[PDB]
Amino acid sequence: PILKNHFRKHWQERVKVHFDQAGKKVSRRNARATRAAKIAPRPLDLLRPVVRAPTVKYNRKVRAGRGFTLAEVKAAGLTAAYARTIGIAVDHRRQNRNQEIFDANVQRLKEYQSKIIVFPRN
Amino acid sequence: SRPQVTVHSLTGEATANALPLPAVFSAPIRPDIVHTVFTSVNKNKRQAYAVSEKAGHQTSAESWGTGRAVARIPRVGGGGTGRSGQGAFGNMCRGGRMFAPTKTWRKWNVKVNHNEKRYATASAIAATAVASLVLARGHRVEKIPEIPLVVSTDL
Amino acid sequence: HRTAPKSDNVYLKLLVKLYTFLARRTDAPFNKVVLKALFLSKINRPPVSVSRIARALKQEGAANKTVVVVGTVTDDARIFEFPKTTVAALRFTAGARAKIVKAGGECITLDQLAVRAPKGQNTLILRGPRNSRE
Amino acid sequence: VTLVVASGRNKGLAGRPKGVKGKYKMVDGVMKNEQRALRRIAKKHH
Amino acid sequence: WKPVLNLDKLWTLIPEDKRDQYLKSASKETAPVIDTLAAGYGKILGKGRIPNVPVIVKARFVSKLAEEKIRAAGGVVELIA
Amino acid sequence: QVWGSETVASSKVGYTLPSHIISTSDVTRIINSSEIQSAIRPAGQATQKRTH
Amino acid sequence: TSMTPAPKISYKKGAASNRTKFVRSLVREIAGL
Amino acid sequence: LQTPAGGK
RNA sequence: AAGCUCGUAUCAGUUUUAUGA
RNA sequence: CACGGACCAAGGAGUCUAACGUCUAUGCGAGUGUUUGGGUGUAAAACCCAUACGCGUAAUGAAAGUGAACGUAGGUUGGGGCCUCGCAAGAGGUGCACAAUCGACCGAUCCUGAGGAUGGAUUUGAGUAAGAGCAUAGCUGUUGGGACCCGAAAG
Repeated sequence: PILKNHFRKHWQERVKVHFDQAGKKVSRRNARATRAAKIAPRPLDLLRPVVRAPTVKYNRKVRAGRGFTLAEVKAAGLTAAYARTIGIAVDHRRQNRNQEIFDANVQRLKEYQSKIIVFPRN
Repeated sequence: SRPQVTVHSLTGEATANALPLPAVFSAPIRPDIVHTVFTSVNKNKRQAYAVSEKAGHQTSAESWGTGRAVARIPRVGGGGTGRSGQGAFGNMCRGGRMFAPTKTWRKWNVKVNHNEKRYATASAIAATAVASLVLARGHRVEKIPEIPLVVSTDL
Repeated sequence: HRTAPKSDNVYLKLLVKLYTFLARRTDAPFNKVVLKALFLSKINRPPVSVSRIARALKQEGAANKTVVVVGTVTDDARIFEFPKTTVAALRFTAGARAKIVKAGGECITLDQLAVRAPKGQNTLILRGPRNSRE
Repeated sequence: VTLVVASGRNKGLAGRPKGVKGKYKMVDGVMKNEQRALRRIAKKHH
Repeated sequence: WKPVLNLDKLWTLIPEDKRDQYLKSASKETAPVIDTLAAGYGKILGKGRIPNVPVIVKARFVSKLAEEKIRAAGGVVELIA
Repeated sequence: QVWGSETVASSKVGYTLPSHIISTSDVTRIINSSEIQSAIRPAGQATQKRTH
Repeated sequence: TSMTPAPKISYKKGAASNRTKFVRSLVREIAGL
Repeated sequence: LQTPAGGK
C-alpha cells in the first residue's frame, strides 16, 4: 500500500545461500563425536546453573546461566578452582540476590556431587 | 473389530496367528494429496546449478555506434584475430552471455505442512492394502494369498 | 453456476456426484441448496462454530432437528453446556468432534445425512459469517 | 559537419573514411527511421 | 509488554482432563489456582460470563468489570507481589 | 503405536489420523439404500426416442 | 529476600591510602606549578 | 547435563 | 470474472392515449 | 511513403529472486507454522522433537491509561431452507448467511456535584455484539533489482 526493498545497493555480490545446512549439521555431529571420543567418560559440556531471565517480559521464565558463583560453589562445599576440574562452570561477575535461584543451584550442585565418579590421579 | 490378517511363515504357510488392522489402512486414500505432497517432497534432494558469473563478460567489446550500415550490437575491439570486429555481450551472439543467467539462489527445496505430509504418508500406507491400486501401480500380485501381506518376525 | 467443482478431492467429487442425483430426482429445495453449496470456494464457505449450532437449538420449536453444515464445524471455548443432537458436516475439528460426542449426540457425514434425510426432512442448514471477515 | 552515407566504400567501418574533415556524421537508412519518429513526436507535442 | 486475556476463555489454561472435576461439584474454598503469569498473559479482561464455579486469578493487571464478574461468581482476584 | 487408533494415542505430539468426509467409498451402494429409493421419483428412458 | 552481596571496587570507593596522598602531595611541592 | 533441544 | 438475491413482471434507440410550454 | 528483408543452417528475447497483494487448491483450525537448531538416518533424502519466536485471538487514545452481555447477545423490517395444516393453490411458525433502521457494552470526548459519583446526548472504530485465521502450493498483479531482448550525447 507498506513495502521497503533494500535492493538499491550491489546486493547481488553479497548473497549467501545456505546449501550447507545439511552438510554443517553432519559436521557438528562429527565434531561432537570427536570431542566425546577425546573426553571419553565425561559428558560433553560443563554443568550449567539455573537462572532467571531479565526484563518484565521474560522474568516468568527460568533459563541456563553461564556459571554459578564463588558463593554458590562455597555453599555447596567446594572451591571455584576445584569446581572447574570437575566440570562445573564458574561465573565471577554474576551476583546472588534471589534465594530461590540460589537454593535451586546449590541442590543442583549437591545432586551433581552425589552422581559423579572422580578418577584418582594415579 | 478390525478383521484379521493371517501371518505367513518363511516356508510359505498359513500360521494360525492372526492380527487386527492397525486403523492406518482406514485412512482416506487421497490421490490428489499424495500427488501434491510428492512433487514438493521430490524437489528436496536437489543440488544447485548455475552458469558462471563471469561467463560472457570476459570480453572487451564496444558498440561501433550508429550510422555505419552494420548492427548496433557491441563488437570486440583490436585486430588480427578474427574474433575482432565480431558481436558479443548478447543472448543472440555466439560466445555471448545467455539470457537471464541461471543462479544458485533459485528455490530448490519446498516447505510442506507437517500434518499434510503425514496425511500423504498415512494415505500411502492405506493404499498398500488395496490390492487393486497395487495392480495399477505395477507389482505382480495375482499369485499371492492376501493383502496386506504379513510375514513372521523371524524374517 | 458450475458443472464440476474446483476441488481435486475424490471424496468431495463423490458427494457432489451423490447430490447431483438427489437434486435432479427428489425435486425438494433442500438438495438444490446443499449441492449449490458444495461448488463454493474456501472463502465462500466460512466455518460454522459449535456456538452457532447451540443458538440454532435454543431456537423456538427447533429442538430435535438434524443440523446440517456444508462447511466445517469448529470447536469453541466460550460455551459450557451443549445439547444432544445430530450434526452433519464435511469435516469436524478434533475439538468440536469431542464436544458433540461428549454431550451425547452424534456427528455424521453428509452421505450419512443423505440416507437419513433423502428429501431433506426435519433438517436445518446453517452457514458461517461471510462479510464479518475481509 | 558533412553527412557521410554509409554505402559502398563507406559501408561497415570502425572509424574515419577517406573524406578528410575534423567533424563528420556517419549516416544510415536506419537513421532515417529514428529521426522521422523523432519528428513525429516533435511535431505533435509542440 | 501486556498480552490480554478474556474471561470468555479463562478455562483454556486449565487442562481439559481436569475441567470435568472442576465444573462438577462447585464448592467454595476449593478453587482452581489459575496462573496467568506462567500462561503468558499480562492483563485480564471480560468478554463474557463464567460458570458459578469459584476461581482464583493471579495477574499483573485486571479490569473493573473482570474483577466484578468473578466476585459475583464467588472468586478472589489476587494482585501479585 | 506409530500411527494411533481409537484406543491408543499417537506417539506423535498432537496427531490423529484424518476422518472420512464420506462414509462409504461406494456411491451406487448408497443409491440402492431402501429409504432413498422410496423417496426417489421414477426414472426415464436413459436414451430418447426420436419423435419427428 | 535479599542475600547481602559481596563488596566491590568503588563501594570502598576511594579507600584513603595514606601513602598515595603523601606521594601526590610530595610531587605537588617538588614539580612547582 | 543441560536438557537437549529436540526429542530423545 | 466472483459472491448474494429475485428468473422475473426486471424492462426496451419503438408506436398509442392522455398530460405539455 | 519511409524503414528491414541476396539465400540457407544453427543460435536468438517476459527469466530468476526479494517484498507486498488478489483469486483458487490443500492441511489444520482459535489456533497455526517441523526443517534457527537438536535427535535420528539405509546419509544433502526421509522420519521424529524440547524451548521460544512470528502472525492471528482486542481495541481505543497523542501518551498516561482504560478495556467490549441489562436482555434467550436486542428490537423492527426482509430473508434460502425447514416445520404444521392444506388431495392443491395458499396461510402460519421457525427463521441460516446476508442487507437497512432504532438500541446495550469498550475507548477518548461535557453536564450532573457522589472530590469526579447515578443518570443524561451525540462524535470517533476497517470496535464487542457469541471468533476466523495460520501455513503450504498454483494461476497471477504491483514495486525493486541487468529485469522482455539489442542500441545512446559518457563521468
